[PDB]
Amino acid sequence: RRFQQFVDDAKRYIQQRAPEWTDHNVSDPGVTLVETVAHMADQIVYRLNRVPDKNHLAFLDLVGITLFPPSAARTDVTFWLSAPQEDAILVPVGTEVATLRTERDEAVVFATEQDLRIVPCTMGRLVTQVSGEAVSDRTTDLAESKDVLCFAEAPNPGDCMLIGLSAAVPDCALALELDSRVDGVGVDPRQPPLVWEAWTEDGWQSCEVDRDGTGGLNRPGDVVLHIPGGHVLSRNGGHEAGWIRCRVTEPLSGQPFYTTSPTIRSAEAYTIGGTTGSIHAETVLDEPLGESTGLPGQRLRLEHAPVVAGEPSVLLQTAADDGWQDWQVVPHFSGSHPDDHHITVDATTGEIAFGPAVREADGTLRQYGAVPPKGAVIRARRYRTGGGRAGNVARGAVQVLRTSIPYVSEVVNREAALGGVDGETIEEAKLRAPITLRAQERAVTLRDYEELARRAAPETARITCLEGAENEYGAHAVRVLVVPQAVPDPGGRLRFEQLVPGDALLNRITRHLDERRLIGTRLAVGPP
Amino acid sequence: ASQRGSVDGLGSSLPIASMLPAVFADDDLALRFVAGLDDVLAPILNVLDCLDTYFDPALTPADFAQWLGTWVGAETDGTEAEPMLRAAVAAAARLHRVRGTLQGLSETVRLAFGVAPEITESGGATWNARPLGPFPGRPRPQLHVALRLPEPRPVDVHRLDALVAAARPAHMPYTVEVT
Amino acid sequence: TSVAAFVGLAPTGPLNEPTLVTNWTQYVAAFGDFTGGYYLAHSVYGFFNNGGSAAYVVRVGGSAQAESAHPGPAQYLGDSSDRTGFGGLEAIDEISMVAVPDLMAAYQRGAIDLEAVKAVQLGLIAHCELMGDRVAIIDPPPNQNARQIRVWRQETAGYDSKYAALYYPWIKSFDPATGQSRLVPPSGHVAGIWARNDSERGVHKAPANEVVRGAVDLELQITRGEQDLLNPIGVNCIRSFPGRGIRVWGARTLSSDPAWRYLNIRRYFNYLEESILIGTQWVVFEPNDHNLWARIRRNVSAFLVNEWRNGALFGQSPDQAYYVKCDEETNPPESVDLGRVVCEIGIAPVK
Amino acid sequence: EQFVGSGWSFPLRIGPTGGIALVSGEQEVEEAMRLILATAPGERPMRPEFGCAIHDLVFAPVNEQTAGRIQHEVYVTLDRWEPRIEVHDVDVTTGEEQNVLFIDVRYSIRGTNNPRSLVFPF
Repeated sequence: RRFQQFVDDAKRYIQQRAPEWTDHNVSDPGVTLVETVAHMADQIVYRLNRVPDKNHLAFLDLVGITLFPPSAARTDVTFWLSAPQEDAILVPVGTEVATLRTERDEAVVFATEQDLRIVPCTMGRLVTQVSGEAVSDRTTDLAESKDVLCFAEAPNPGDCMLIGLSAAVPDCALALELDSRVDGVGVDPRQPPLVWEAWTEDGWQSCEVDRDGTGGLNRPGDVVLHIPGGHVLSRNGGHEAGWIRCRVTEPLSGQPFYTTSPTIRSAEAYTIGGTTGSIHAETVLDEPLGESTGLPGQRLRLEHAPVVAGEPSVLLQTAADDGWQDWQVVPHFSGSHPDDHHITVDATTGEIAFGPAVREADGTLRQYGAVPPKGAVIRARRYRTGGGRAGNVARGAVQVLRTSIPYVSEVVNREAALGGVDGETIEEAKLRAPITLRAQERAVTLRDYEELARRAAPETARITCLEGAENEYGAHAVRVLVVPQAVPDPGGRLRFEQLVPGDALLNRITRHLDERRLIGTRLAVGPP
Repeated sequence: ASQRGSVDGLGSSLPIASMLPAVFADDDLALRFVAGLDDVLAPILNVLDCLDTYFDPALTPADFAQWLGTWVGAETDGTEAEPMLRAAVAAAARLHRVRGTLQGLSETVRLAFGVAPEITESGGATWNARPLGPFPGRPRPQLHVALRLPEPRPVDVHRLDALVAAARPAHMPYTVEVT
Repeated sequence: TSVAAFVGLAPTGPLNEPTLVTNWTQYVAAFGDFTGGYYLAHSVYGFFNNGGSAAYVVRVGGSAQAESAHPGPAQYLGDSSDRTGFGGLEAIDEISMVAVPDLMAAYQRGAIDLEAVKAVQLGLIAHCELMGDRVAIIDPPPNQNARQIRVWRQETAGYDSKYAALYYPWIKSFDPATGQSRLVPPSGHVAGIWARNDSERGVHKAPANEVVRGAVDLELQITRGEQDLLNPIGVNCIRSFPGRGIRVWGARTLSSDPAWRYLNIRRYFNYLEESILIGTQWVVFEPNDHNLWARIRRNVSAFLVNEWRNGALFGQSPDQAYYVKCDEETNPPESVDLGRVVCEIGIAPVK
Repeated sequence: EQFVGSGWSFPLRIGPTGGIALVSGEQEVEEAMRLILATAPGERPMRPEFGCAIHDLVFAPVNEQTAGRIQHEVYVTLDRWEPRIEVHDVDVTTGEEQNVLFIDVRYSIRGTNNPRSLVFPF
């Protein structure tokens, strides 16, 4: 707008030769050079006029604006294995899977959030079943061969096939063999749309298919399934194992079932892999930053992505006579004593502040936070990157697991990344201030009262606020009329029941408008 | 005045000697003399550095804290304690975003005394699907403020009386009760 | 005259076969690009970026015994199998310079003891001292600190050979793929300078005071006063002169013999000795008699005089440049087979 | 030293997160060269003069007379349409038998002055 100018160029400072003091009549190559090597004033003056970008971040805190913190992306990492032998903790928490490394800088690398365990799950009991035929305490339908009737050779809704699962580990992959004696017309495996199940403690839960030998068993197939959580079969018999269910859905016009289903002869269950979600994260060690100047207010930058939030993840080690001095990160400086060791870190960028000095009145130089002595080496022991948009990895891209700690191999995710969001820059937040600083938030006049309801419920066709007139109780309160949307039929007539609004819709309006109401005003909603 | 003079024993991010040419750096008196001039420019460079802290109310000196209070609706009249001022200026901008609401009156008195209040008012929120259903709410306006202070010196009532005067939206009567 | 030799780990490509490359794209087609953090990929890139159209690379390690005597930081002579260790370079007779980039990546990763890495460098020196033409470039422990490298040279290694060059401070090179500064030894980059020299000013000029282009920053900057306790003892240095970029300072070989201190003289002689023996190939032919000994003297003289023509010799006139003697005096009648001896001279040192 | 900019590669591909790949730096100049030399001075009617006119020197006798005209054909085209590059010689050679002509252009972006040779990676 009307900004003062604070520039007086460098040459004008040498202008004050002032040869009017005794005898100093000399020229450039004299050792009067101190007249010039104090040109730093030109560097100083140029620093005054510039208003730093970091300054904007200070007064977004002053006017109650919160900066945007960056997030990360969560995927569905799926393991694989070919030697199912026992059970143990094969995945320490934070096991890192990685994408392919090529000319695109550095590959994005994930990190598991839990601990994954493999279990060589065996079977329980195979039982004959058809629609309307419960188990009725039957277990040995295939314990000694002789086959078991598959849906009585007639698959209809309500049918199921009964096989136990020794453990039903929540995050593993099961490989079921389906040896069926072929009878009748052969069919494509995709043609019968059968649905799996697990009988979770909360009830029946779905499952997906990743192999051809699951239904339409023209040849003895090998079902592969990823276990959807932990479960136990309905124990009526002699096997407390997990549950499987080859429930058949309705007969589709293009996907019909067939009579005379093949009869199961032999079967066995194996574990091949396990699936666990992961967050975009990494752990960097030994990132030296350089040497400290021993002056207050030092700022250091890390040449990597924003540090992921969590436990203090920026461990600063400082060289000292006794060895390495570790700095614990703290929130905003506040009351930090000179004796204490404290630092400030930025979540959304690599800028790391330090102890800022301040010359108060009388020049006490009240310093908040300690300062490393000159010449000390500073290195980052621990550093947890991972946040940012560059985690929206394409489907089935991650293919290598880091450090190959167990005997695992072939770790490939199945579903694309959820998608993280990059944190806002200072420049971006410079545009947010004029808008979000004056978004009403008071509900004073009629226009705001009708407008605020629309923001809470964007789906309302008509809203209007009318004050309760005199001779009416409620302390001069106001009434709000709400018209829910509705299509008035192709017949041109609208039912009265469509005009009433839903209870949740009315509650949602009331809950939001209760906070922003002015003191001592009552509101009620409902159709006129 | 403020006596914002030079400070002994402070370094500079731009040593005068470090800008000197080579060979010139070999001298003894010149190295010590030119380092002496650092004593005059020592705090200016500290000032130009770490300027953000010189603008954060939680850290900035007392003088600017009141001055920064001018940027917003701080209303720092009568506060002669530095720590009391520290919270007021930083939290002032968040108050005006909800000034006049139930939380705003409660928080402001909470800010000025450190304890949460007990307030009852002639208002509320309600909803009913009955067409043209009557709306409840006290028939007459009334605002009440109650404070559970541990040490009720007989001056907080006027302070509560003065403070709540601005919080109330010039609409309804009020009364002040202090433990 | 300028072609270089490199020994290090690099993913894929032929193992222990000294292939020939002439361009950076030729390299990447064989042994990847910067993958795995191997130092050979960076070192070659600095060499290619710093001039030098020829380069020989001996891949020994592999992507992952990642590092050992022969596998990894190769040190074995390979029993002269022409396919293993430094013996692969034996059947070349073209390489004029050798370097060991990966030799000390093991030191940083802890897979090789300091006393173990001393021997392999010495083994490399024995290789240069054998072929008699190539020159090896040696690199010091990382983060060695100025006051401690002087101790290291005179106590740990103490090579004292006329075919070794040492360059103390490492280089914070710039990787164009990621734009991230990384620390690398200067073995590859310095070799680039030696390639520019011959192709821009001849072998005469000592390879120094040239921009180490490809560099960004230097760890452990050295001041001039500290350098004068380093340069005379036989250690070069790299310094950041204000306004002139990064330059190589010092051209002293790793030898204590006062007559072979300077680098260019050794660089000159290897070029000089290899020039004539390529020329005067009268061997297992032309009857040894009083006639041939006169023929040799004229043939050598007709070359050195031409060498004085391009400078690089002293005397104001050819007669005061060299001094040849291949008469009957040097060949006694007893020397029936071990005959045909001769002497020669050349000198033009540097500052 | 000279600014190089950024633009999509010749063989365009999805990339790491989807969308479209994007490459800059020393690699980008190579892609622009691949486009310029491969296409004939046609097939792009709105811009006729673009595209190196190399087909007029097919089926010439194997002489340095035709090997010299191609040496000059590249120079004008490699300079007119790609100004962010400085060209360092071309090399016509019959590297296989004596019935083919290979061109080995050596280039170096201005100021950076690191020599490279275009390779045509298939």
